[PDB]
Amino acid sequence: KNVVIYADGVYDMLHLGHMKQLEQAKKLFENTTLIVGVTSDNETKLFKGQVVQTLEERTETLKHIRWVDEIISPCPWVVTPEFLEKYKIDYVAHDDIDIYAWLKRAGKFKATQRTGVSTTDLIVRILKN
Amino acid sequence: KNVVIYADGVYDMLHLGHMKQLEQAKKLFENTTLIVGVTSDNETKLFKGQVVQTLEERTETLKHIRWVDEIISPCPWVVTPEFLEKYKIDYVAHDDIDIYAWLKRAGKFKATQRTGVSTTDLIVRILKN
Repeated sequence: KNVVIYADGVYDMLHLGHMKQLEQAKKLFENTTLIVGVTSDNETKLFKGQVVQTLEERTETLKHIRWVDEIISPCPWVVTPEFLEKYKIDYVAHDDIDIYAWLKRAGKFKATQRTGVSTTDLIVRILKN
Repeated sequence: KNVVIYADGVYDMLHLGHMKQLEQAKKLFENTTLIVGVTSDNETKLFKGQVVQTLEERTETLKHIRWVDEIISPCPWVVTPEFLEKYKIDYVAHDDIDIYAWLKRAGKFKATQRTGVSTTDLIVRILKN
């Protein structure tokens, strides 16, 4: 009954938003292995705006999160069919704002939601000085 | 063989520093229950400089840390003998920079160390703009 779930992301400056999202992935089913994939710095910088924390900083932080069973660091930018087989992943867990069409067609896409909980927020609170 | 360990702190703006410190507490012995205690906002504000995150924000964040088995929120400011009995705590795990004398006399003080990993640090990295 153990189901493998895979959640990839930049995971820069992990805040409660990410943690809630990982808890959710982890609890999609009764028995799970949550695998998390962490984008390389190169790919993030070149496809995403930037990256504050290095791969090793973002990965070490995820190590400490209760919902994380396994880390793939760095992970590929785009999940592929072959990547699913290689790692016996049953579902991909990610938010949905269509890159995930083929996953939804397969029944292997579980959506996860964001939640005002970011470091950026916290500073606003501080600089009320 | 299950040993109860207790680590209290403000735990404002949990960063890798705190997480490493909790991992350490958790792995003092082979079988542990790490209990973490989180100071009230009132007491922190009145004894410590301030507090950025409310009790509930600091506690919810600790919920997500793998090394945390149990939370006492809010915890008392000063650990007492009676508090140890009440909760069957075997050791208090805290850094040591003597408020902990009587604990060391009892053999119930396990020291834990800090590690350049704080949110404050991260912003410095960002505002290199």
